Amino acid sequence: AMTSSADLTNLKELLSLYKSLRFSDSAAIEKYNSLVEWGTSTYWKIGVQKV
Amino acid sequence: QDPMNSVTVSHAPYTITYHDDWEPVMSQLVEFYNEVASWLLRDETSPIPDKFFIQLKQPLRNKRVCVCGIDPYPKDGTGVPFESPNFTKKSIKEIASSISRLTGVIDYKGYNLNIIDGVIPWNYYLSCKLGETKSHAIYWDKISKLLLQHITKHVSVLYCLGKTDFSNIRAKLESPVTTIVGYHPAARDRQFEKDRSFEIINVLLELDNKVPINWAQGFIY
Repeated sequence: AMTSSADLTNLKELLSLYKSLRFSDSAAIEKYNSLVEWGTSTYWKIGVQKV
Repeated sequence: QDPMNSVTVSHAPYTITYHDDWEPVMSQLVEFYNEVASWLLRDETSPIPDKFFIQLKQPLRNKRVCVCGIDPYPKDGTGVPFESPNFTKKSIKEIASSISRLTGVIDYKGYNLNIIDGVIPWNYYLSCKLGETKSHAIYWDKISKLLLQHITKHVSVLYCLGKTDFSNIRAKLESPVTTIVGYHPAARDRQFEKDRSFEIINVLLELDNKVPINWAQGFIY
């Protein structure tokens, strides 16, 4: 959709998780990797990678 | 007239003046322009031929965002994409009220995407016959690809305004670049008003360890 509040919300959560990078369960690391995929796919290229 | 160079073409405007950052494409621009310009020049245009190329005076190496519309204002283009010197065009007014809403700035007399650090406002086609959007698509095409690809080597984020006009933008580029395709400011139902692109661009930038765009630099008082 690219352009809504919800895109903004997911991009902000991905940035936050990227800043700590400190994952304490499967959930979290999976949330991070799956946000990377969504971002990569929605905006073609983004600055962070899967971990 | 030192980081600025110029090259001679065979049709109006006859001279193209450009900043060093554009050098690698200039050779092909000249060849591409010479083959189509007479077709183009048959109509009166927005902007006038003397203004087609004035955005090539802009540095690219300090840019992190390209804000791109399909082509010039159908009337009164100045050669600077989105620019409306007397703050009269709708799109620029709408963009400015988004930025007002976003930044809390409420008294202002103007907004111009060309005075914002790290931003390059861009028109995908460099002209249109007066009064008629997209009328010069077929002439600009190879040039438009050449120039936008060059731009996208430098910027971290490409933001295109116009869902329909830009739905095939990826095909037009070689290498991936962060790409956002938002609503045109004239889109039905105040969709542009709900479009959070300006903020999304800045999160994207931080995710590429870049400095966010300070959108309020756009205002004119």
